[PDB]
Amino acid sequence: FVMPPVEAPPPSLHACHPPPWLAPRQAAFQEQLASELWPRARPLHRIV
Amino acid sequence: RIERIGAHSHIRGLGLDDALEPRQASQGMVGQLAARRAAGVVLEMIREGKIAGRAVLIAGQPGTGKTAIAMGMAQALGPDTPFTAIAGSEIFSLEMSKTEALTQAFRRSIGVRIKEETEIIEGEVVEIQGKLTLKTTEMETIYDLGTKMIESLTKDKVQAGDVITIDKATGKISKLGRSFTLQKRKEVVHTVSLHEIDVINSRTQGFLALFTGEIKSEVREQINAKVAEWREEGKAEIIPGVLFIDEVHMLDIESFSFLNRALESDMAPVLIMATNRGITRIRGTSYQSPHGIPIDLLDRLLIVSTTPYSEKDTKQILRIRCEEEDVEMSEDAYTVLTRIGLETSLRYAIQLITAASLVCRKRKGTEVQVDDIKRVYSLFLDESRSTQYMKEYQDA
Amino acid sequence: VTRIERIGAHSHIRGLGLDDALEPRQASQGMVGQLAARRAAGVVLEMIREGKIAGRAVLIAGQPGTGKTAIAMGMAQALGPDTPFTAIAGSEIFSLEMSKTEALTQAFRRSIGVRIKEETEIIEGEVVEIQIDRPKVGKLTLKTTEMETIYDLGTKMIESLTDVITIDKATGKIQCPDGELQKRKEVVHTVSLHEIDVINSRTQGFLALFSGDTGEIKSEVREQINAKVAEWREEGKAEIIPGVLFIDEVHMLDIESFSFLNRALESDMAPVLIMATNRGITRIRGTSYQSPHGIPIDLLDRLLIVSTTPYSEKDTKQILRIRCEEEDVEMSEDAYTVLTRIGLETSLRYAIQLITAASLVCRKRKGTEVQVDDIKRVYSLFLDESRSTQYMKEYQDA
Amino acid sequence: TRIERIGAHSHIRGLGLDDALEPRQASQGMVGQLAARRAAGVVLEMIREGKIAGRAVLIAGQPGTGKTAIAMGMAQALTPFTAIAGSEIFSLEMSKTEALTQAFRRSIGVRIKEETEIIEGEVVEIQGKLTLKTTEMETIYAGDVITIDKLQKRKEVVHTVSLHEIDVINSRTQGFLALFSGDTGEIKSEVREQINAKVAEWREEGKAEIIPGVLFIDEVHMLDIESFSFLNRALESDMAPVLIMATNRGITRIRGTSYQSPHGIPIDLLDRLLIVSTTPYSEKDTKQILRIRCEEEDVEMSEDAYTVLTRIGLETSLRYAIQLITAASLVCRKRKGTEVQVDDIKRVYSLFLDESRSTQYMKEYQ
Amino acid sequence: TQRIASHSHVKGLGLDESGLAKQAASGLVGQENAREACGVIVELIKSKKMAGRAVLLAGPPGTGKTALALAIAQELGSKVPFCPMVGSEVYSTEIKKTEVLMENFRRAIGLRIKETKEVYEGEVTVIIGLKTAKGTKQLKLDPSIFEDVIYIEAVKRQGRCDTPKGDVHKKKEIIQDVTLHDLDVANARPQKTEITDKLRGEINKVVNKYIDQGIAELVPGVLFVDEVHMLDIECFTYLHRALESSIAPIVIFASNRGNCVIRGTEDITSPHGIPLDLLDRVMIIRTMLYTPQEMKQIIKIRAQTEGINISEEALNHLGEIGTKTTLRYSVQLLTPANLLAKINGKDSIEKEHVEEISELFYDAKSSAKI
Amino acid sequence: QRIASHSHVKGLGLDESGLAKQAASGLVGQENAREACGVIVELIKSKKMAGRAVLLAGPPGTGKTALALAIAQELGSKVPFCPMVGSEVYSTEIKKTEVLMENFRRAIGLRIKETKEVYEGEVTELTPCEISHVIIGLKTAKGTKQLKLDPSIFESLQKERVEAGDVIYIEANSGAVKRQGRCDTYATEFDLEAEEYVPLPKGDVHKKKEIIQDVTLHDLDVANARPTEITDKLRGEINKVVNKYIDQGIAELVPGVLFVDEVHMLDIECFTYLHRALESSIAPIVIFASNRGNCVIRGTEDITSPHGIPLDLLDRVMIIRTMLYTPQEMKQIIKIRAQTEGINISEEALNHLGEIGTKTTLRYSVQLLTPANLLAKINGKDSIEKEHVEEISELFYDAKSSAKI
Amino acid sequence: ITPGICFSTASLVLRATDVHPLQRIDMGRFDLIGLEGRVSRYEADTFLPRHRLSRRVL
Repeated sequence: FVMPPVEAPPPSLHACHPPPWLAPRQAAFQEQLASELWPRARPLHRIV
Repeated sequence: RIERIGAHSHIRGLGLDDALEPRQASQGMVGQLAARRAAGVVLEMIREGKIAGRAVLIAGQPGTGKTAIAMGMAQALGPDTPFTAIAGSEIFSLEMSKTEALTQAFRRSIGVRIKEETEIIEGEVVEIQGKLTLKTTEMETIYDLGTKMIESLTKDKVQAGDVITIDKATGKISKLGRSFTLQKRKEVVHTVSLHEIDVINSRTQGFLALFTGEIKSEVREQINAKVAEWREEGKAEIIPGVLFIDEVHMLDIESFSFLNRALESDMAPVLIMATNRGITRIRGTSYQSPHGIPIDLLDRLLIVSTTPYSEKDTKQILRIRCEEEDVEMSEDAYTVLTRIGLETSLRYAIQLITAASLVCRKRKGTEVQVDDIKRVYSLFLDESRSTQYMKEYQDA
Repeated sequence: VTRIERIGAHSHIRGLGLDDALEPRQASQGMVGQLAARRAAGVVLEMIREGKIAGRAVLIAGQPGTGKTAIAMGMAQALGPDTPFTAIAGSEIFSLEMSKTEALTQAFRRSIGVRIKEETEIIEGEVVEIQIDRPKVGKLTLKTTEMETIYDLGTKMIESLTDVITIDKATGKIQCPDGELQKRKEVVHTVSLHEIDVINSRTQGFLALFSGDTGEIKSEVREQINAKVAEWREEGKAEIIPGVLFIDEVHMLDIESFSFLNRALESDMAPVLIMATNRGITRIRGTSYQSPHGIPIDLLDRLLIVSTTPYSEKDTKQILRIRCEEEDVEMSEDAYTVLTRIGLETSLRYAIQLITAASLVCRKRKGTEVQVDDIKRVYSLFLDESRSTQYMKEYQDA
Repeated sequence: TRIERIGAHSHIRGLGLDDALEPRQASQGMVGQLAARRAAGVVLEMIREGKIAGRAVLIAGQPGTGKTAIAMGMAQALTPFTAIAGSEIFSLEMSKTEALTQAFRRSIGVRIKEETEIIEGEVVEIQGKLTLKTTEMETIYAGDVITIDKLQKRKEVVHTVSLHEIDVINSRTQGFLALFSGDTGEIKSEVREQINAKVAEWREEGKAEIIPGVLFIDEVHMLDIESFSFLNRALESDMAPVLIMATNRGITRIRGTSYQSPHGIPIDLLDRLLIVSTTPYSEKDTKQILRIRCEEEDVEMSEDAYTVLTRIGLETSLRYAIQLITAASLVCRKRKGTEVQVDDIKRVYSLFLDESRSTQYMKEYQ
Repeated sequence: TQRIASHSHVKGLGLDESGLAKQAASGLVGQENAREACGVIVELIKSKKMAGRAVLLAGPPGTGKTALALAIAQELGSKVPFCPMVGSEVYSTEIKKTEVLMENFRRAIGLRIKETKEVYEGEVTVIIGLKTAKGTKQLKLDPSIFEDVIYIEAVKRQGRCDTPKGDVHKKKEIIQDVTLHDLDVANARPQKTEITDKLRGEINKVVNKYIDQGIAELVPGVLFVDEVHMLDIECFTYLHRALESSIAPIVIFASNRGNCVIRGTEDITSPHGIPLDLLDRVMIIRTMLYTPQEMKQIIKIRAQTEGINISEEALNHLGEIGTKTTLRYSVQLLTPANLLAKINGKDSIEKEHVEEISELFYDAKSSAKI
Repeated sequence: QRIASHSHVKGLGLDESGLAKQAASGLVGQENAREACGVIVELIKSKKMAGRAVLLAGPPGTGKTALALAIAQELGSKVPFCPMVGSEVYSTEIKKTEVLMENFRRAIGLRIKETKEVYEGEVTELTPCEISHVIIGLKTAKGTKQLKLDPSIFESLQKERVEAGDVIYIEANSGAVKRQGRCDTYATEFDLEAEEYVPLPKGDVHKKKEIIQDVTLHDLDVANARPTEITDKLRGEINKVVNKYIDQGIAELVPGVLFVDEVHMLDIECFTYLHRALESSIAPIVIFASNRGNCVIRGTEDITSPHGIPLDLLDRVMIIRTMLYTPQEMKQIIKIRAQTEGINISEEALNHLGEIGTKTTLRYSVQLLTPANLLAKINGKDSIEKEHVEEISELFYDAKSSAKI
Repeated sequence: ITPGICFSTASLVLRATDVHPLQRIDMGRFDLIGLEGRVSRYEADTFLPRHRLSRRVL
């Protein structure tokens, strides 16, 4: 019964960061979004 | 239940009285007055629940029973109390460090008893397609189900008439339901081990709590803080446990320096150190030291020496081995067996008894012949005979 | 009140004192003393700031405690902005995950910098709750204190909208001075040769800010990247700037890093690196052969050794006066004489450790002047290396 | 200009013996070494028959007898051959036991006879009913290619597959681990028991057969004692390919320990090696193999130059005299002549030197 | 009451207001020079102006330098962070050797952060209407969150059962203390080796942006480093650059043995296991030698502290057996003598009880004689 | 031009007769070693001998790295030249045998000039009207065309944003690289479309481009292993497909040349793989360099061997002697740096700098040549005088004066 | 606490190097397949549309 065991998390959490672009970028900038949209059904139903 | 009795499973507990006096014919342990006296002192100190974290070493000649006294303390320690026996060679790992394994050994032997309350209703179930009717000894009551109870009954192949337990968290229990083909408080005090530090660090709990450096930085601190908070709000206490360290002289001085400062904490359980030889150099340095241990760790611990065995104590141990392994001996074989066991080790005499019983049951006889055990002893050799009879210069 | 950059040991200086005729002074920019080391530092700094040659090693050495690290700290403070300075040690390349050769060429990658001049357009303005929805451009009106603008929105900009919102030429980003929004900007940006990691593997930020990568892909990072940075060279585009690498504790480094430094300086993209050495005759690691300087002849022929002289009585009191000028609590003249005698008989860092405790005893006194008895009690309570040697005659442990 | 054109001592095709297994004096192979080539032919006939297992043959002699040429001749006259060095099994991700095991198990080959039924071709329907864009047949029961496994053909395929089925059973897919070495120490019961049972069932059903291999391990003068303890069981196992050890040094201290033993081996591997010693080349044998090696790159020599070349190759190493004709052919090409002279080979000997020339001139020690 | 605490007899340092070190004060009776030396060190920590200084401790094994560091840590309290570390903890297999001493200076320094946040206490209805005891308000909800109170920072369900008063939007000021290595681990691990350009470059700039104006508050820490005489010379090389930095907090070193051989060179000897370049950069503190009167006093104070009242003859026996062989043996003779008195029924401990316990248990010198 | 440490190397100066000039491309000295390296560069350019090894035997401080660079510059850019430091072998995650074998595969390379037509995309020809048949036009600055493409390319088209104003680069193997926002998209003078604003792509439809390209086999192994190589299945497949490519008449193999420094500082297992793998018939030529003389081989602790090379490795290797010089040409070599530097020097300062060069070593004078010109630029002198060099000889010390103090 | 670090800026020279028109490949080597004997059938299926398209044009 995992109720008491998992206590409070560490109080600091960051996120990811996309680095800025001030030039020509429409290629990988639109296939990286597609390759992030490929795993939206695959981590579904993980029972956790 | 079929488990063979080993060399240390021949005793059941330790000889203890009201005044804590060591006996001779008590529970299979014979002799060794002062070491068992100190073992009874530290065993009462453990079982009292007062302090923990004193380093006790057991020294003496090879073959005086430095290992069997630890098993006698562990059997007489009592149920629901952890006991862990680790050598020096187990923590020599290439995947993890030595200090992390020693902290695992320290935090493994601290048990936490947590109390919980539930409700369990036992009775005959009559299902109506739906609702249920519990026919019990007290009352016969019809209950109306909600939403999740019907779902929990339909996910499982539930047969009517069996015992169905309704808890507060709605957890079904199917125990002895296929053998033929209000109840207010059940206080359950469950014992857990403190191996949940990586459960704080990592996320998985199935593969993690069974078989991994786990964020030392501030992982143990939050666990110790919540343990201190539980210790107050009397929801969770804490019992210690015994950690036996076997043959500590084969360990590096870095783990010694780590144990010199890891023992001063409040989370340090009782540990029983084993040391066999005397003047032995430290693996890692170039200077010699007594007991394979430097002055820093020697100042921390205490030493108890083992008295060597006598003749009548050896005869009584051989009588216990006679009465234990179901081996009927002759009266003229005790003197010959004592004469063999005096010049050799005791475990070689145990192996001699076992092989003589094998040959006697091959003969299918009841009494052990003196010529039979003489032939069995002449079949094998000794360690001094392995030194002596290899004088042919077989190799280089 | 409390900041990160506090007053440390080598943080009291604020640059390096140099002139046009390369004439050192007695007290310039915090650094006091070492005239030949000052001239050598000025020559190597002018040679680096010229930027003609590449792949030269200049070693400095001497007695431990003569302020040799502070010379490089003053060079790094007076180096100037937009210039990469990489200060590594002899123990940083030792790792059980990556190799020491990969770590040393990673430090070489950190050394050389690239200055890139670009021109962008940054739009600034306050947003006033606009864009009536889907039936999906809507409108956008920005307000200033001079003139407002009224117009419509775009198509793909609706995701960022789901307070000054500064949007660049790209997809997007997160009192105010006025002006036209089509502000055009030049961004002289400095790159520490991060062009390798952005295409070497995916998710370049998690490999660029913190490590975790393996050895970089051979035959892809040393010839192709060099050919392409030559393609960006001499065409009106960006030009590389060789940075300053500073290496510590060379005399206890392995012979394999010595053999790699024997041939790394002969390459084209090789920055001018300087190194420090404290000990004298020390046996090299890896072998059991003794050698002077801790460095074999094959690397000493590829560098120049600049020796440093110890301090005198006149320079030590000037260092004490400029550290009292850096600090707050002053002293008595007899206490300055006693502290000068201590700094002459013992090391200078021992006097630095005594003067802070004397200032704290003066703060206990709640005064503005350290007396003689205060620093006498501090010297009596605090021991020294040469003082505690005679107290080790008890033979406590071995 | 294709990939292998000439290298070290490998120019002869096959190995050269007779019906009575006696080498000639002018034939394919090398000149001389009657007992060595005879024992090589005997053990190669033992490999061709394949009666027993655990045949370890050690070859020894002076440095310069050409053990590599004998190994290449036995390889070309041979079935999966494998020639490994003494440092290929020494890895970091794998241990010194798993890598030598994978080197042992790779030489074993399996011939598989598989008969399948295939109905392939182009579509002419959709939506279920099957016909073709045929040449031949019809009767249902656009443009894409569909193959169905049970026109109709019973195809018989012969596969020559190594024991890397152990690679594909433990793996999830067959694409990743089939191109590099692989994982760490796996389940050894899965390697032994299931593989032996399924190959025994394939032998009982008559589907596949097995053939052994040859492993040539050169330069065994340096080897840790872990491999010497592993070869106690490796030679006494149930199945093992044949091993040809090549040791050059006579007396060498084993790394990690301190012992004095011949060939760097303990007593356990001492009586397990069929030891063949060699004989250094004579005058006529060296002159004849130089006459053979003159036909490599189509280089002709004068009459008075063979004696000078053999006189240099007798005192110095033989491979130096092999390299002398290559270093002199370019000077003869720049001379624009179809025949070398004495001054050419003397100039080449003055330019390039050997260990015996550089022994005296290194007395500076600066 | 948690009886397990080893070195326990400490309330603080016992230093008076006039600078004099009182002997019979705060349990730790003795070591006047160490307390007068650490009275300047605690002011150096409290002033938070100068940092990056090393204090080396020296003396015989068993002078109570761990109790002195614990007294400093209890004088500083829970506000100033205290990070203990031994010399064997920096060694690992998958973690490199130059990673623990790098992260100690980040786990030592702390930062106080005060953030104002909101809580939506809506009950039941992507458009989710949050019903309260005041009214209902609709909010545009993200497509990420699909499956009582929620977590609105940048989704706790239920909370009640009737088939939770308060306003729709709220605010609260959370005041926490975060170490810089926790910031580094959170940077490395989103919702281990730290790369230098992030750990030194960007994190210091964003912490300056938080201090930059009012918000946070920077608090330095105290790094206690024991077992320095058996530390590798590469860790000494990194420590030489660690002391030559302005962002490093105060580090107190502890040495045990008198002279050693430095691990890494294995040929040269050195006093206290430290080379001259590092021993020049430390502040030498020397402990004193124990007297039997102060020995009997500290044994009496420890016994009166823990649980035990001892008569004069057994105190004399403890003082003699501590003068002969080992002080810690006289420490360890307290609890089995109390257990023997509880078995025999005596409320106190006489000379015969400690005599029988000293007859049972052995010493270190007595084991060396055997 | 950012001149490096040594930039004297532009050739080796070999004539047709086979003689060695006294002064050619700043490489004065060693005419015997000049002929000995002319023989091996003729062996490289002849493309018939593979599996050889060259050792350059000499004292430390002669300049054999410049001789190897002269070999590489006489070969040029056709023959791949990849030098290897001896400290590039001791890796942590990859074994040393695999590192040496991957260097041997970096040596061998090919060249198979080919072709490739470009398509470049029109603006808007999203016509999925059949899916097997897609009509896509093209509107370039030269004009407009049309093409029919099989369904795929279109399956790559719907994956990326195909809107009004995009670029569609189509390769020969259905490799599509696409952009967004081109030509003109300024309809109502509205806000950002957040795209790339590019001018008109000037150029026609149908070009026929030909590129000569050198491809190394290690890049091929990296590109084929991923979506430690097996020496029974992978490299044999590479050998078979390269054999098929050169029998069909596509690629052309070139020999491999390597140059290894600090050979004696390697492990003995690297040695027993080295002189076993150079015995192969496909082994490239590797010029080895031994730095110091008689020492102990790493891993032996008792075996004494010259040049730190064992007896099995020292055999079957050509040896070229490189001895010391005469001092009367040292002032010539400094002059070779002077024309490299661009600032002319005087006559007496050359004499003093040659005296400092013949005092201890030439490299000390070569390194002190730069601060002499630096102080000449600071003080304002157009040439280097004797005072600056006699001051910099006393200001900067060598290793001998540092060991003296 | 979930603090926010500002994004590290970059330049336009970084990514736009590893790329260009075309001409950097050879063939599809890592594509497992059988077709043991059907090789001549794919040969015939390549030779026939040459004649088919030549009859369609002419």
